[PDB]
Amino acid sequence: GLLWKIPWRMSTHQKTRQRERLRNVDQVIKQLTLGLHVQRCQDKGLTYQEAMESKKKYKPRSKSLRLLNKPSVFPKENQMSSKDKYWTFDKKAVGYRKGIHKVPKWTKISIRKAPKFF
Amino acid sequence: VFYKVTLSRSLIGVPHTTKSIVKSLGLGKRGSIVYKKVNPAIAGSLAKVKELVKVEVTEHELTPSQQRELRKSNPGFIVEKR
Amino acid sequence: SQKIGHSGLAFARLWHHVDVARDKRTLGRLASAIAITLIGRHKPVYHPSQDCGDYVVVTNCQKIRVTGKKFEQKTYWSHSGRPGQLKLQTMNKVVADKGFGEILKKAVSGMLPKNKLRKQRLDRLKVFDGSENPYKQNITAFAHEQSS
Amino acid sequence: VVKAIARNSIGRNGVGAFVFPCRKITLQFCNWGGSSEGMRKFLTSKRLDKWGQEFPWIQFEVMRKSGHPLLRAEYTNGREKVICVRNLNIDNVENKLKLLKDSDGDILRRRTKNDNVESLNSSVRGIWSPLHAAKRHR
Amino acid sequence: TDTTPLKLSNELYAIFKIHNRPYLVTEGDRVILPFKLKQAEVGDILNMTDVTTLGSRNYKLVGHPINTSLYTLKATVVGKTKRAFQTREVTKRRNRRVRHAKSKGDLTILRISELSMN
RNA sequence: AGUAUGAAAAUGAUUAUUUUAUAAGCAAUCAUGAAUAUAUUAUAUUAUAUUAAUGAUGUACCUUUUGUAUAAUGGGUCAGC
RNA sequence: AGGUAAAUAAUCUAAAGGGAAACAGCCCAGAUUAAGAUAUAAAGUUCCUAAUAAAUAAUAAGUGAAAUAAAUAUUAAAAU
RNA sequence: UAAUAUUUAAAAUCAAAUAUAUAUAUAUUUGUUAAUAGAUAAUAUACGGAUCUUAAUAAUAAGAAUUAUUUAAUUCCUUGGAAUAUUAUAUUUUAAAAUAUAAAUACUGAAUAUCUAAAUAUUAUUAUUACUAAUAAUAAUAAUAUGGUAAUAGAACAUUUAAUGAUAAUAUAUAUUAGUUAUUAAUUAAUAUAUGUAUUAAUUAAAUAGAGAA
Ligand SMILES: [Mg+2]
Ligand SMILES: [Mg+2]
Ligand SMILES: [Mg+2]
Ligand SMILES: [Mg+2]
Ligand SMILES: [Mg+2]
Ligand SMILES: [Mg+2]
Ligand SMILES: [Mg+2]
Ligand SMILES: [Mg+2]
Ligand SMILES: [Mg+2]
Ligand SMILES: [Mg+2]
Ligand SMILES: [Mg+2]
Ligand SMILES: [Mg+2]
Ligand SMILES: [Mg+2]
Ligand SMILES: [Mg+2]
Ligand SMILES: [Mg+2]
Ligand SMILES: [Mg+2]
Ligand SMILES: [Mg+2]
Ligand SMILES: [Mg+2]
Ligand SMILES: [Mg+2]
Repeated sequence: GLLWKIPWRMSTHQKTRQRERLRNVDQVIKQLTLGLHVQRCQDKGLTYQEAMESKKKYKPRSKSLRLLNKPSVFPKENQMSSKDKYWTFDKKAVGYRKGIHKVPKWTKISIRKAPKFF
Repeated sequence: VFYKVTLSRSLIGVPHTTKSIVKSLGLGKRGSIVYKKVNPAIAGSLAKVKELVKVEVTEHELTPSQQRELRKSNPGFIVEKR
Repeated sequence: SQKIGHSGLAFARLWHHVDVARDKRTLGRLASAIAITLIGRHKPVYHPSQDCGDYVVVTNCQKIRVTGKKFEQKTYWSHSGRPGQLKLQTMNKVVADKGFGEILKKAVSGMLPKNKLRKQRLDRLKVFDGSENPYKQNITAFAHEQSS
Repeated sequence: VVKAIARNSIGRNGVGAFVFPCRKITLQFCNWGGSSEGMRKFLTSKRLDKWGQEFPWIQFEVMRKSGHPLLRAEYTNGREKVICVRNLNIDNVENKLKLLKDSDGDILRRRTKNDNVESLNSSVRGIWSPLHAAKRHR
Repeated sequence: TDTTPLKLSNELYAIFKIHNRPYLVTEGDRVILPFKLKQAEVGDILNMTDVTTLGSRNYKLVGHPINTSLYTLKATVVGKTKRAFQTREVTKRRNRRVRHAKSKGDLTILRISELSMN
């Protein structure tokens, strides 16, 4: 019909970009957590520097942040597998897999955890 | 403590809920920088749009004027009137 | 300021020489390299609105390096306007007919920018299967290089 | 033998002294004519005096003519800008005057991308040569 | 930094940067800045406090703002005039209305009066 | 279908300047040599104007459409209405 | 089925710009006007064509190099 | 270690890494085949094209432009530092060796963002000018906003007529060319043609008030 010339693989450059994006997302989360921790420290009664130093850093309480922190639910880039950085689970593909770059707004969308065996 | 939150990706193409969230966050345009007090709610909000946003924790916030001043380039000259 | 001065030497066409016997670049790479020279992209005075490229003499083109089975299998094509008159010739066949020089030339042509200047640039490139050629005298040569 | 071929020197306005580019400004107006109201006001308002005080190297003529009001300005190079200040008010007229003063007389002209400097000095370093390059080509 | 061979030469060029825009000049040149200056008026003089590189035919001093002690490079403002007026015509491909986008940007003209070693 | 006047355009011939006989496509825009013309401050290493070297960019306009370079509608050009 | 009917989101409609060779709807990004120094997005970096250097493996078919063609067969390689 | 019959797996198992008490245990995370054939139609080969797979002897020199996993020299500790190596340069010493320096921020890439100026509107601060001065006009500073069909809203200009109306052949009107003012307009200069000269400037009132689209 109408030619949408989009390849089934990604170029190395694309892959690298994807990786970078993933890393950035992780970093954002990390930063958020750090901020929360330092706020907690300040509330308790410490300085900024002191808070930064502290061995026992506080985990976040809010559900979403906690979930993000868990690597079971939301892996970090170094943890993540090759097969999940550049492919998603498609319920109706051959091999039940599909290049992430096919997913509508893949540059914004985050999607790490494919199914366990698929 | 304060978050320095930047909109690093355009809202164009992003679902309207997410757009709304971003608007609430006080982020008007791409590349726009906001300094938000750190409380859990704000953090939660940021989490939702994490893929659009670049964040970093800082000691103190900055008023827009201050930010502008910081931005300004060095005019490599000193005028003398005669 | 910088552009002001005697600019005659800049826009002088140098003759370069490449001995394909003594060059280990494979065909395509070599062609690409030559293309740049022809265009004149190597010189800082280049501007796209100007043919300012140098002359390239290729010699010993018989010893050019081609990889894989391309000598046998790589097919050059030519079509008249007339349907059914598609000529498809293998590289070896072409070589037998015209020479390795032709091969090289084709590659260079392909490389080059597709505009008026192209043909001139192509013609600047002078290729010879063996060693001997009529340009031996005019290749650029310095006085300090004369130890040999 | 050495023979001289004639030439002349080129003036560089700012290198030694600096002559001020604008020389005369003629405020032209009309008593009758609503278009010339702002100009009239300007003429009235001691602003002109102030301007004169500020910039004594440039002279202000004040003509009376029946048409629209003008600010014809005369520059060192010879050229003359002329701005018709039809229906403007005092402040706008003043702004126009300022603009006129600021400009050198030179004609307007399209600049290309990044054409900044304009010299008549031979390059300090030479023009590149293929034979005198640090790196030979191949 | 031994700055004798710059001192001794007669021809000398400088690469000063106004707002990070580099301009490469000798004495007597006219630099056309693509903006309107408010600090300087006509007839004023600017001492350049950012000069990336001073150079003779064969030697060149360099550095991120090299000391004002070493050189004297001062430009006088000659003109504040605009570059010629243009009406680029903006429109789509089956829409009769047009948006005339006018353009008459402003220029400041300098003259490099002094360019010497100190 | 009044009388004067008429350097309004389309259209024809001719002359000048310039470009053009190895080059391919809305004929423009931007870059950019060269040639010519004018200029009573070109002092010039000058400024403007004209001009299809050369390079890059560039699917006419309207209508109607989910959508038009479309091989969908409409228009030979200009002047008046 | 470039089919049809609704659901959710985006874009197009009414959106120019960069990429996808060319491209309404894809990937990024929303043109007030310039200017062009600094960050860059998606995409790329032998030449055409703006920009590249590395590391470890595998491939010898031009497979492949921006639109992956199936069962199956042959040959090899690992693991038990 | 040969032959032997399956399987193409990190679930289990092993290895490595991260988080919890911590030289261990617990929990999580990652790591398991490749070629060839099968293969195919009609204007013309069809990765967009050139073309790309490397080699001693020799290059101040090429070594994938494919596929998979990565990096921004390589290794360790926690963006940094160190070491190692490489390249380049300088100086000394006998084409080498020693010392010091630099490079390691890959780069391109939009009309994106910033910077750099300009315009407009709004919000908040000003400064100057002039007797709803709590205003207006202009200029600053900070911020936000300025794609757009159907459509809504606001503001201007050209043309012609009516009311009021100086002026003048050195004037005017129209035309051509070159200037000027952020420029559908007007104005300046030169030139040509009228004309004893504006329904002229400006404010109102109105319109047979603007045409590449029938
Ligand atoms: Mg397509
Ligand atoms: Mg349409
Ligand atoms: Mg149109
Ligand atoms: Mg189209
Ligand atoms: Mg017709
Ligand atoms: Mg349908
Ligand atoms: Mg419609
Ligand atoms: Mg578009
Ligand atoms: Mg929209
Ligand atoms: Mg916009
Ligand atoms: Mg192939
Ligand atoms: Mg294919
Ligand atoms: Mg075919
Ligand atoms: Mg390709
Ligand atoms: Mg912008
Ligand atoms: Mg608008
Ligand atoms: Mg009508
Ligand atoms: Mg008409
Ligand atoms: Mg029209």
